[PDB]
Amino acid sequence: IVGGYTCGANTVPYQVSLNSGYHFCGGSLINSQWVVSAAHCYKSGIQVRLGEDNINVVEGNEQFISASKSIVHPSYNSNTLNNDIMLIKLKSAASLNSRVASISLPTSCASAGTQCLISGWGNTKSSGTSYPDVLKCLKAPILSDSSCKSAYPGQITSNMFCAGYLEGGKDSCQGDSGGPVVCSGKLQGIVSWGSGCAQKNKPGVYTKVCNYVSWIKQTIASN
Ligand SMILES: [Ca+2]
Ligand SMILES: [Mg+2]
Repeated sequence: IVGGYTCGANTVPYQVSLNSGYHFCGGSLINSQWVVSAAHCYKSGIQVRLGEDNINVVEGNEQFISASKSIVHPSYNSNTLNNDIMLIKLKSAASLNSRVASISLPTSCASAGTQCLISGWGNTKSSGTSYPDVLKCLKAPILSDSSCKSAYPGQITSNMFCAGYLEGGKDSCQGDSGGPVVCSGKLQGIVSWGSGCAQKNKPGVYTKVCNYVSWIKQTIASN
């Protein structure tokens, strides 16, 4: 997250860190047994880490649970990143408490102008590399689809939306991939892609979760 702030320990209780010997993507807990992340974060051998703040220090509120199965969306296209979403089932149910909570799926899509909270342990520099050890947060609004499509001609589908600041300065970045975009208490997006980070006229692109609620509900109930 570039131009964001330190969230504070366990203030984003549904945020998860996917680890394969190191943190490589974020995710969101949707219930005690399931996590949603981005399909481009797919890897075999994932351990889901819940209740994390500093990912390099065991502070006492973590729960590390291995994944039993991963399901990438049936229509995920790695070349265009269309349908960039995946579900991960935990081998054991997480213990929900104040520090570990699930986030609600949306009943409708959010409007342009709605402010959301984006979080993650990704890069914090636009030009350079600095990976933080504690969770960073960013409040950003959903942008109109017209400004989103003008920034990326021929690359935005109805399963994506842009959020951020066209002036640049504030954005999600690599390492934040797969993490949550929560607006009005519902999980509306997943950090998917963008052009560099925090660049002028290059906002971040997010998977539009409201288009996948039936697939999510149906898939978790059958697995
Ligand atoms: Ca920790
Ligand atoms: Mg994240």
